[PDB]
Amino acid sequence: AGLYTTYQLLEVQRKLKTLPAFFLQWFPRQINFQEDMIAFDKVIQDVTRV
Amino acid sequence: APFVAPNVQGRVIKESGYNTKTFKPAYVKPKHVIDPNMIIPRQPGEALGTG
Repeated sequence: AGLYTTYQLLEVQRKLKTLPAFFLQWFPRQINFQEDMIAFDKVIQDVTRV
Repeated sequence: APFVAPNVQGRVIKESGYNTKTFKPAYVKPKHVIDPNMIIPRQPGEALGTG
């Protein structure tokens, strides 16, 4: 004391919230492209006929 | 077996035969024509723009 109260310091309590990955388990593939759009093709192939 | 008094002769028992079955296979014949119209437009595993 006197001019100023003396202190001891203890360890700093650092909480660190995260947002852990859950829905990215269903998105396995990473495909990069330097192009404008991404197109797909869906094709239904009717086979089961006598 | 039939009961029979021991003075008399006895009795004849009938029999039976059998049957037959026969079959024939059917016949299947499909086909496809192949025009240029079924060739010329684009198939899915071909890049857009060029071919």
